[PDB]
Amino acid sequence: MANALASATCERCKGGFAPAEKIVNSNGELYHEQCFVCAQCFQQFPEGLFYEFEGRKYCEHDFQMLFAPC
Amino acid sequence: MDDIFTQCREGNAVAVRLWLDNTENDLNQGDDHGFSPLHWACREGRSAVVEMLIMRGARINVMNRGDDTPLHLAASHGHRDIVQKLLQYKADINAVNEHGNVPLHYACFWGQDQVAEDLVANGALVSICNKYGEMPVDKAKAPLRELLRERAEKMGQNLNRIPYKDTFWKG
Ligand SMILES: [Zn+2]
Ligand SMILES: [Zn+2]
Repeated sequence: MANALASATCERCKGGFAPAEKIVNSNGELYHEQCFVCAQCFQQFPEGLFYEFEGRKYCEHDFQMLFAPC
Repeated sequence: MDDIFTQCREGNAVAVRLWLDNTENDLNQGDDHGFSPLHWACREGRSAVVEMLIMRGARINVMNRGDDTPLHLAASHGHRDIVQKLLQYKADINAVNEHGNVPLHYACFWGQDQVAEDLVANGALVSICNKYGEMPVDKAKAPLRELLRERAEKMGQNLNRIPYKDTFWKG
């Protein structure tokens, strides 16, 4: 019978989610809340809030630190 | 429009060398955050202009103000070539930042098998185990490659005889 009704894939792990399961859209690209990982904190970001800068993604907090004084 | 800084990354590798020839040696100023020209250059990808800089006297064992060694940024860029000559200068892979992130952790975080090999090709050991075991083996066992897993485990891990010499030998 076969099956594999996969569709839509992580924009970072390339996984394939059923996307009302655990897929996260940010801007228009899909990321697993597993792809929601701080490059410093790339442990998954709590409550899922993330901010992307210069090819690396940091919670805003760290992003400002690289992007601005402290 | 960051003047020379913006025009420099315009790919005009000639424009960055142009101001880098400061006959007064001052324009070699980093940024308010302490970002060094080498730092920005490391992620740019113009191996030429940066290569010469490293020869001027800039050391690779430098930590950005946020705490980030060029080794990380280098692999976090994706330029196989720069990595080889950048990681073969001092091999400071055995020198992580403050979180412990090893160049390999980042190398696989993006997807660079080749460079990842040259890293453990020294002894970094791919089975290091970050702070919670967050090592490429897991990030590689997720996609389900199995290709680099066998090559990784075929180095000395899958066929591991029962270790001993530390339980029943004395008391
Ligand atoms: Zn994913
Ligand atoms: Zn963060």
